[PDB]
Amino acid sequence: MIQSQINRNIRLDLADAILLSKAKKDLSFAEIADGTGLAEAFVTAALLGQQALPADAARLVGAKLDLDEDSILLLQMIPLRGCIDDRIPTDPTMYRFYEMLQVYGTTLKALVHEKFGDGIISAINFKLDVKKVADPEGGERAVITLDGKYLPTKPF
Amino acid sequence: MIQSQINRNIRLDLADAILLSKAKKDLSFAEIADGTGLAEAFVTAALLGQQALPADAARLVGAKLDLDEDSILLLQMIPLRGCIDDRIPTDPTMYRFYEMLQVYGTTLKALVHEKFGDGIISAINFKLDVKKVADPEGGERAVITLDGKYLPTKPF
Amino acid sequence: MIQSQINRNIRLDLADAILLSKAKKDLSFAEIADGTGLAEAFVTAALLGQQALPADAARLVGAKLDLDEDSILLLQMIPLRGCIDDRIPTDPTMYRFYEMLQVYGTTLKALVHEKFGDGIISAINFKLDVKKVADPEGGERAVITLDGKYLPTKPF
Amino acid sequence: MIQSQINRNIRLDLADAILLSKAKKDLSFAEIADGTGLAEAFVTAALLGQQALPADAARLVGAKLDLDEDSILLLQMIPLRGCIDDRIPTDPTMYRFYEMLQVYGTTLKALVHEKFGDGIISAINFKLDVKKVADPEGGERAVITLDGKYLPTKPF
Amino acid sequence: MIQSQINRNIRLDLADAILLSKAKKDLSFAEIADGTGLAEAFVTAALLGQQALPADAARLVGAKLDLDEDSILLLQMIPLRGCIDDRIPTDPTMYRFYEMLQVYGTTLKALVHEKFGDGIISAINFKLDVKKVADPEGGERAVITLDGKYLPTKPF
Amino acid sequence: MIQSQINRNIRLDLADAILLSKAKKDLSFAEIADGTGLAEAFVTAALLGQQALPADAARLVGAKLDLDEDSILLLQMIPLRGCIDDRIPTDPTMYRFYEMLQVYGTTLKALVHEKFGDGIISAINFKLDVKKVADPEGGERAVITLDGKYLPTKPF
Amino acid sequence: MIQSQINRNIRLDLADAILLSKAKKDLSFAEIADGTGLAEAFVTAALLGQQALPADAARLVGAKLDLDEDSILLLQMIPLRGCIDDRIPTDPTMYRFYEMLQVYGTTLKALVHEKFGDGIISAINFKLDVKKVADPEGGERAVITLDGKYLPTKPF
Amino acid sequence: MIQSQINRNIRLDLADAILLSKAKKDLSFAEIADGTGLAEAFVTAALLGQQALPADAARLVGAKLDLDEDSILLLQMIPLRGCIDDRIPTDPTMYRFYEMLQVYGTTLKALVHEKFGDGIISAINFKLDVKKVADPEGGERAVITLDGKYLPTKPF
Amino acid sequence: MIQSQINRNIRLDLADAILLSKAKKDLSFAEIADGTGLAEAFVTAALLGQQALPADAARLVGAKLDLDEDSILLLQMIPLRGCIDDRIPTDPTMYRFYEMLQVYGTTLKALVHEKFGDGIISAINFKLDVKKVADPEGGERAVITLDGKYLPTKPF
Amino acid sequence: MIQSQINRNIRLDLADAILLSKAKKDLSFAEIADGTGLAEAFVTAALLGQQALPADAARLVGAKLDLDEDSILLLQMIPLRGCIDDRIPTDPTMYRFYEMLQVYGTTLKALVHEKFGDGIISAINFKLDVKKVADPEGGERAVITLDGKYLPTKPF
Repeated sequence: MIQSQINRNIRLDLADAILLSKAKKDLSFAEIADGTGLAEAFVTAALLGQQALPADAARLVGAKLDLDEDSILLLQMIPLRGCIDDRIPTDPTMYRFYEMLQVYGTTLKALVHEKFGDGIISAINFKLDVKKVADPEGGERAVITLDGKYLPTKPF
Repeated sequence: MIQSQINRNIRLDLADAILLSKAKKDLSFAEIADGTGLAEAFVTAALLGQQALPADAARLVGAKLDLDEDSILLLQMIPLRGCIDDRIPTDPTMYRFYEMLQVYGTTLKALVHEKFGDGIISAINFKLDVKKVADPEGGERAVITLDGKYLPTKPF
Repeated sequence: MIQSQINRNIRLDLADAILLSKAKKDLSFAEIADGTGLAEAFVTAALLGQQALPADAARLVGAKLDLDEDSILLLQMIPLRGCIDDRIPTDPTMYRFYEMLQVYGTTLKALVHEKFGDGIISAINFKLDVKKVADPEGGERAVITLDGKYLPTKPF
Repeated sequence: MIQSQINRNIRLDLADAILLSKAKKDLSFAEIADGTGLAEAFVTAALLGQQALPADAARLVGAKLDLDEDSILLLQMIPLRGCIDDRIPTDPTMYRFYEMLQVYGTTLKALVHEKFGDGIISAINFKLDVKKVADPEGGERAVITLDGKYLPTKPF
Repeated sequence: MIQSQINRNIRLDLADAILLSKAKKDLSFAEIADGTGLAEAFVTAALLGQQALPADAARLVGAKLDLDEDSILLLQMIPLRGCIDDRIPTDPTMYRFYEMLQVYGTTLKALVHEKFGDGIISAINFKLDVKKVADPEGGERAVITLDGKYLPTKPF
Repeated sequence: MIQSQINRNIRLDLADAILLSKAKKDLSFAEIADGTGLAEAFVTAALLGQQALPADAARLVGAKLDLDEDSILLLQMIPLRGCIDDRIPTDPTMYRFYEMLQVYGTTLKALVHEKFGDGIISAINFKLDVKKVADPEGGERAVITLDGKYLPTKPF
Repeated sequence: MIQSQINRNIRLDLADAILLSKAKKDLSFAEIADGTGLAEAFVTAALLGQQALPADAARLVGAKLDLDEDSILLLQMIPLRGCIDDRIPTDPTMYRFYEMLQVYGTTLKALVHEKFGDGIISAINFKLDVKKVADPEGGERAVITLDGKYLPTKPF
Repeated sequence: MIQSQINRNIRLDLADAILLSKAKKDLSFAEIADGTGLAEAFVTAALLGQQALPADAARLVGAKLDLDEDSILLLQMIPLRGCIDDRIPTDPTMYRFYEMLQVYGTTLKALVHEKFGDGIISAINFKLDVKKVADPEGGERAVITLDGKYLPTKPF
Repeated sequence: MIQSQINRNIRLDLADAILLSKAKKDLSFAEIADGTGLAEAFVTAALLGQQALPADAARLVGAKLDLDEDSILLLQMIPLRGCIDDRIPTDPTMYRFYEMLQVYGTTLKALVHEKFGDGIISAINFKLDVKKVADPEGGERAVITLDGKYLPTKPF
Repeated sequence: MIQSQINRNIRLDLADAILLSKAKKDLSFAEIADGTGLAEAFVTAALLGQQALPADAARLVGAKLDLDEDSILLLQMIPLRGCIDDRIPTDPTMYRFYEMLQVYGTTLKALVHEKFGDGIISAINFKLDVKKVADPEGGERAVITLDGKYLPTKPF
């Protein structure tokens, strides 16, 4: 895939159409990703404009959601990524993950440098997963796993 | 503990002094937290101004770092939280975690509502930890676990 | 119960259409919410794009307002919340509530930590109501009640 | 009082000194306000730079906190109000009150105009209080009451 | 009037249409307001989306401007106020009034507190007028009178 | 006067010192200005860093406030004007004047062009004053007069 | 002319249409302005939404550009001025003029106060022009002349 | 000269000290620049932190202003340029030059492309001059000349 | 070419259409530029709204992408340049180039002044190239060459 | 190295002191880096607070610049990176590199995806250098080479 986007609004408009079709058909993201061979977080992100689907997966989810051919092609385009409207989310569900950075951002930096050295934990060589578990004191919890390659910053 | 701060600069200035002392003694955050019964991420966050230490822990880490009595008291105050200088990090290590929100923020929202319902994953009823693991293709990875309670949004 | 939105403009455009229909029909928010079993602040918030209506309530208000089927479905979707155009309200009525935060925000923090401890008052496990009362000096007052669960912040 | 301030940093620096003295003396805001005849929310706000104390209350809390005469005078000055560092709070405790505005701001506007008419609920002819109540399902809740006069916008 | 708007663009789009019709008919704001019983500044502000007209005045000016019935209804709705595109005006005529705040804003505060006390001068219980007068040195001057109620801030 | 400033903090720090001296001496702005031959709004603005005092007036107010020689010189310097900390006021008293621009800014533009023509009302060839008047319905009002030269915009 | 605009988008949309017509007809700004009796900088600014044309000139340029009747009228309205999309230009050609302000803005202030006194150089009693001259060292230079009246700031 | 700065506050603090010395000595910028062989706008800009002086000129203005050795050296360093506190000036005198860009920025672009072609007018190969002249209508005007090299943009 | 744009959205909308046609036709940017005699970076920038194509190249790429006559004309107009949506990129691929400025921006300034003197490296007299090279440790690297003329800042 | 910083001002204050000593000693960055075995861009960046020096190079440059022991230790700490004061540079020399991104950022994205695929060019596994060459048309040019590892974005 050598084709890429420069205006996020094209794929975000498509995302809105996908969400409408998905709601009318009573489909879940887990159902849509099933059979693609790809993780639900990756497929969902592609539907929402933040990843590119391989052609086979694009045709499959296109069949499930009754998408037209321009849409199936758009899902294969490399996106102009960035899902937040204006830098800081307003939505409470999204905001909690930003607050996590406001409270723990320097702790994550400190502990990364302590355990790995100078450098970064990759957001590119990167997997994420959302797992629902029981809360042992009542209710439910989400265990969200961020799994990224350590890339060292070395002198030259 | 009923005492709280309203100006983050007081505790962040203390954090800079702590970091200098820690560098001069060749201490790690794992060693500073050792013997507190508290997770390294929680003790580190407190040192960096983002949590309150119980009195027993504030005296333990305060002895290790050779802190004066006013500083050991400050560490026990409830902070004015927010570690990012101006909303979006400039530091590459910190920025990568913001970038995962730009790429996956709407996917996190979508999968939380799918698995749990309307509501949020808490940043308060919340734990995190950082683990180093080997990458089978060579090198190292960080597995960062965000573990938060689901709190529902219900009609009233 | 698992479908959600990522672009607030869809539900906010629907809100504008609802307000036009509401004005044409000379309806109040109290009357629209009547018979839903739900509080007027919750139903109003849903009409304005900030909550999800259960199906029976969506169908009832949809009948009152002569909404089409796509609109009745939209009202049941979990919203991308955030009603303020650009972070700070321009509208005087809305701005006074922001001004209360500018004057009393640190006092609210200080008194919450004094009476409850470290942690937050929830905006999720949360009820709001607006009541009109007599001003004992002449005129009228609004008594606005913010009723939120205390969630503690404890070491881990 | 005809004297007023134009730079919030003077009173906010004083607030930081007050908070340290209060912490060293193991004092609550409730007992600092005790004996003033003034509500805890009002006295607390004055300490934090957001209200002016009358001279008798300023002398009383100044004695409790071992404040010098310049500081006791400063507490009587009419402040340059605004407690939020940079428009949107970073602190989770403070942020939840901003989030209430992002979710319910337009509902508050709508219900105010429905019950009272065109105009505003005053942030000046205004008082607030924080009460702790038991949650029947377990835990505690804060009932925060915002009590403001309705001021109409009338044609002229 | 109990109906209100939440999206300023509806009434501001109407204002643009009003302005085009007004220019085609070679009408002034003084003549549009003539016969309404209302001050030109109030009627003008309503046309520009910043006030609500009573039903009688709405039908009068709507006849003068050939507005459709939806538009005459819209002029009666309580607006989402805020006429500045993005917080600070770009237009020189409007900017000069902002500049008077940058130069005299703290003087206005100081003199209000000196003559009246703690509190505010209202923007709600408030009237505005613009008068043209001859300058004795040649040319003309605008005398703009801001007439607002004093609302005191007192302890509670 | 040919000397001018480029960093507003110098004169604003002096204003803070002036305000403390003024409070300790129980002085009003009206009595500080008495004997200068200059309007209270102009002298007050100069003390607050927004105008330059003529030498005789600078020496008179410097004697009343017991200012040092460098301070009396600074008051004569042409300032780097701009009294608002960060573009929009946080203080309620100051904010109300910004709110009058948000509500009436386009009405002021429209009526200026109607009565005078294209161009501006000057903030430079400009006088302002604040008058206290009784409200016939009870209480007090501020009548604030903005008196500016019309400067026309003509083709070239 | 007593008619004015409040939303720059109306005239800026017209400017885009004018520029398309101008491109299709292979016209220059110099020849559009020829026959108007007005300077090319003034007519060009009017086409671009930043000045109002007299009726005769609006009819003339409207004939050259094949403009409809509403467009010819809009060109005669007093604009809502402000040509920069979002405060600071992105375009390199426009940005250089902003950079001259970042480098020389305080020098312009200093030299204006030195030569003239307290006050401003007008942007209203103002004209500019652009001239091409040969660079003796090779190539070409632009000599851009800004010509504004000095307006003094005097005590009152 | 190969030494350069990265933090504008160092040279801007020096500028404030220069301004104080200049005021105490009753010197003008034209007087200070006399004998340097350099234009008053260039020398003034250097004093204000926006240009670097050659060694001989730095020593000369240092004598005139009684500057210490570190200050004379600082004036020779290549600056971190940018004189505006926060992107848009608040000061009326400097704001007018920004307004000149808001009104004429797109006209300057259009006329530069018409007279020269694609490319820019330089802010680097660039001279600035401020001239006081008589206003034939009465009073005084500033003729400010911006003289920049045209640099073309051509395909490669 | 003397025609220029002032609204970037027109050429950016054209870019979106070009990218769709390119994707449907399975074309690369290298293929589109082949035969123009122009560098792939220059032609690609023109397609994306950031350069102007000569007429011959516009017709050639227009035939390849099946563009209408209005589009082929638009590609020849001088653009309103600026490809970033809102100042800082959200897309990871473009963000990395912004991060190189956050890490090395002051080093680039320092080394430019050391090697060349006071002045700039041009973004106008400027060439850009992207090359793929093998990494001898495995994988691939991009070597991106920025080639700009040094323009000196000299006294005048 | 496991010690890291959280407040950039510490290392940036050290950078200012380094620059003063460097200027007093008439040192260049090339000769400060001589004998460290490290590229001049890397050593310069460390001095300016954006990289960490190994112990040997820290002692070696610290001797050349006559740094105390706390400073030599600081240079070895992992920095809080980010050299731009407020997101967009004001300085012309650094602004040009930002402008390169405003003109070519989307072209860099497009060509990276075409030559490499989905993913990024690393700013971490990354080196840069600045070379001075002759301009064959006359003058001098900078050739700035950005050399970064391609990191692919792959489905998971």
